[PDB]
Amino acid sequence: NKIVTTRSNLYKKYNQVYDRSAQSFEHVDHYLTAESWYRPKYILKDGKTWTQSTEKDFRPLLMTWWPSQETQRQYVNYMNAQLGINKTYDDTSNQLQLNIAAATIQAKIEAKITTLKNTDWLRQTISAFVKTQSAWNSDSEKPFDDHLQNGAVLYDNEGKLTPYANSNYRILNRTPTNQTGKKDPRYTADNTIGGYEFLLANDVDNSNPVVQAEQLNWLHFLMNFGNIYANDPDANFDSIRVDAVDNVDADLLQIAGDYLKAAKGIHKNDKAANDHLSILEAWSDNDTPYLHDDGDNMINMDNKLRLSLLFSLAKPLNQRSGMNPLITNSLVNRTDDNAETAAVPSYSFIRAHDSEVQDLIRDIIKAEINPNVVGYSFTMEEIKKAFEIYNKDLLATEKKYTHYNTALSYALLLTNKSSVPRVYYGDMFTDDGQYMAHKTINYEAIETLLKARIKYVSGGQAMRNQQVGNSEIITSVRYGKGALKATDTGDRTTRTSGVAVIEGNNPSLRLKASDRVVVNMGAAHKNQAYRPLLLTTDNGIKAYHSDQEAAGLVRYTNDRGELIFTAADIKGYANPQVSGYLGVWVPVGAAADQDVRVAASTAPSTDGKSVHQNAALDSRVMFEGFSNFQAFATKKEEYTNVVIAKNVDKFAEWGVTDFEMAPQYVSSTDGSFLDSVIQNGYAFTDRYDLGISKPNKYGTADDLVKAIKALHSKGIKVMADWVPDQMYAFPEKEVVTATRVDKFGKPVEGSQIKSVLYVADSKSSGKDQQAKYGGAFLEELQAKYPELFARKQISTGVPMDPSVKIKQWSAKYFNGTNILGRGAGYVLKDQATNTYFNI
Ligand SMILES: NC(=O)c1ccccc1NC(=O)c1cc2cc([N+](=O)[O-])ccc2s1
Ligand SMILES: [Ca+2]
Repeated sequence: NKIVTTRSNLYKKYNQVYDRSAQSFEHVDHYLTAESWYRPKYILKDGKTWTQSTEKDFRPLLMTWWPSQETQRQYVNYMNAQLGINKTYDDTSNQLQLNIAAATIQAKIEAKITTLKNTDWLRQTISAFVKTQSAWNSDSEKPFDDHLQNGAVLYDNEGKLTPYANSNYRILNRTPTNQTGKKDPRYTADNTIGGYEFLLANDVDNSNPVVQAEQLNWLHFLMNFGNIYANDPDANFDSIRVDAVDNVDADLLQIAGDYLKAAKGIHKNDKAANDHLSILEAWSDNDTPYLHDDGDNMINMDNKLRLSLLFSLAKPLNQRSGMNPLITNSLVNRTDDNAETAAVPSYSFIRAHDSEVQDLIRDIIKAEINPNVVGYSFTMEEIKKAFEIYNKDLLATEKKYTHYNTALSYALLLTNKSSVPRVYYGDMFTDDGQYMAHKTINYEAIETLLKARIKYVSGGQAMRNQQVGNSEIITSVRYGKGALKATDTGDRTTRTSGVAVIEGNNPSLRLKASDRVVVNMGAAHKNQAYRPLLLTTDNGIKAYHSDQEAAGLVRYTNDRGELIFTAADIKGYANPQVSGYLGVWVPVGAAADQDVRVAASTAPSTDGKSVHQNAALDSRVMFEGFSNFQAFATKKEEYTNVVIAKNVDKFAEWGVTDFEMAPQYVSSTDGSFLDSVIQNGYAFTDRYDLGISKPNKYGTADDLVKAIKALHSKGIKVMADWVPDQMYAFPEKEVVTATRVDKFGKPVEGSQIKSVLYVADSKSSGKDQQAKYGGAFLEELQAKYPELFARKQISTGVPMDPSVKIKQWSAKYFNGTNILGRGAGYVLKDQATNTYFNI
């Protein structure tokens, strides 16, 4: 427990600690660290004159004390090299010699403190020395593992030396697959446990009922952000994206779903459901059947269709698969999709802010810049270096790193039945640079598809796979509004709606002279003029924005309703936009204002599901409205949210019904991960700081409020990114009992970190937005919706615990943290007793 200095400093009556007070030491939970400073009784002012300590005369403990005589020697050699004392001390040095060396070092340290009138240089120098000792750096945290940040440490549930960090929970890996602690026997598509607990930074223990209640509190805050912050009911987020589903306790999915039902009534009818359409980012193939059984309170991605698009269209030519998966490899087999309501709702995409963007930057970095890059922990310089290669590759016909056939992918996504398409910002605008400043070469094609989707895309779907010539094509037909089956004759609006997409994925595609591609348009489209919407050209894609813009290319269906194409129409191409073939055709003569979308019904839902993949849901479009690699704004007019408010008419014109905004939390700046480098909003210290204490990357809190209001002014719903997995860069240190683990929480054998003291950054200020809003709504929520707090959650068997409000985050609310490079012995012991110092 408890004086420190004795037979290692021959100055001890002057250098010993001022008093036996805690305020004399820079401690962490009354423990001492290698970097701790303290107030001695006297300071050898200017290295000359012993003076009494001036209450603000703190000095490094390593100036006067050392854990071992080996460490004293290392310190002496290091500080000699730092202070211009050309004299090292070798393995045989005696204690007397080291003490006199340390006294000389102290004298010249105090001389330099007076000379520079600052002690910063000495903070830096002592830190740098400390990081040379294997017990105080990564060497004792090794071996590294496939954790994204090389390793993690799990806080012990019962630590006698740190009882304030104890917990009865920290139940790990309770993914949807593994929510009960055993693999769910219902779901067999993913043989694994369907995720893992430790992803990034400080891992929130979402098995803690108090933390669960605080996650509900935060969810309520986001869904009432307008009301709460700006006292404006038109500035609320309408929906959520559930982040990192496979790395958090799946109880949150019930908590969120219950809330959406209790507070917004999404289970009552489709109008309520589609007004708060919320999504998961859940990567396991079990998560979609799990979510369907849970009640379709949210929708997951169609990962199968995403993979089908990626490998059939986007991959390099020699790595490209056959085309038939595009029809059959997706939640919905689109061979003949004639259902009024699909079995399972989903959203579909080809790229996201992370998926197939930062992966490509990593590919580029590992291939031409830094082959040792760890996960996605890029440096800004690596990113800007990789972006020149990336941007040059985007424009090439032969691409080594970037996607082929973007427009073909979007032609399928934006005409497919039975899924909500999600358009990625970085496929219409550049992934880097200022928001909406520079269009991609595919902007025109994608915009044309969005507007044509509003005007033409409705009805049943038919997909066909035809072997022609040396290769293959696929056709995708939508029959038109009101025609679910090919035999439906339709009315006047059916006649002028529907669409045909013809695609190939092989630039060598050549049809035989005798080859015919017979595309059945449906019984509403006999003897009808059709005109192109999109056509592949030698250099790219020609888009047609009107019936007159295509006057000369009209063709006709026969009396059986079939368009027929020959080698004269279809062949392979190879240009920056197409590797294969794209043709999109629409019927001639749709009124300029034709709109085949349908609004959600208010009729009562009766199947026990909240979200239904019907024509009303199919009429929606999701827009992921940000890029990880957006440039930082240079002026207020370039702020993301300001631009969004100014350009909301464009999103209305594209049919965007759901704007998925970037997470709006003020980013941390530690740079320990991609998110902490480009500051997208996923690395944060304050869950409630939505540009309040300082602008986020996208503007001020007021800019956010105005962007939400502008989006609502067009009937567009807005989605908040709910990120309960982790938090970064806490400002206050804490001492925990910790064990080195893999990303599943399994202890690493032979690690010196095994039920030992470790210094984390895991306490928030207590003076931030969390301190203001934390738990502030739990009384309102329990009053309105008592059944939310009556539910016995699956992973824990007990309800949420709102009896405690989290005003300051602390290690007891976290599973653990990524390894911090502080070592296994950062907390100082008395060498004789082998006991940790506690003041
Ligand atoms: N870094 C993240 O955004 C993240 C977030 C939550 C959970 C895991 C994450 N990791 C991934 O992005 C992965 C993609 C895939 C894709 C598949 N699959 O297609 O089957 C399987 C495993 C992974 S992990
Ligand atoms: Ca986690």
